[PDB]
Amino acid sequence: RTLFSNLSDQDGGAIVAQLTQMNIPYRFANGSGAIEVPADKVHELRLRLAQ
Amino acid sequence: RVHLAMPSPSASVTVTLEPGRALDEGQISAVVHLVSSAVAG
Repeated sequence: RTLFSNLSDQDGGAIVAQLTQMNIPYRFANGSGAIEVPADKVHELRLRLAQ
Repeated sequence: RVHLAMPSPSASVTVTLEPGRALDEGQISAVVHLVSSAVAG
């Protein structure tokens, strides 16, 4: 889901680290490596990003 | 990161809080009055 458009790779990697921490799969995007998660987890993922 | 102004004296502290927390208004006074009273005058 396009929660954010064209995130940088450092942000993607950091969210990957936090996702390894939590459990939610730390996926990538179309040739950009931007995390992608199930529909429900995007809320709590953006909450984690805010934290 | 604490910095002093020793010659009126002054101090500047750059604190990076732990992600997922935020000190209250009476909680910043902690470091403020600590670095202020750790410095003469």
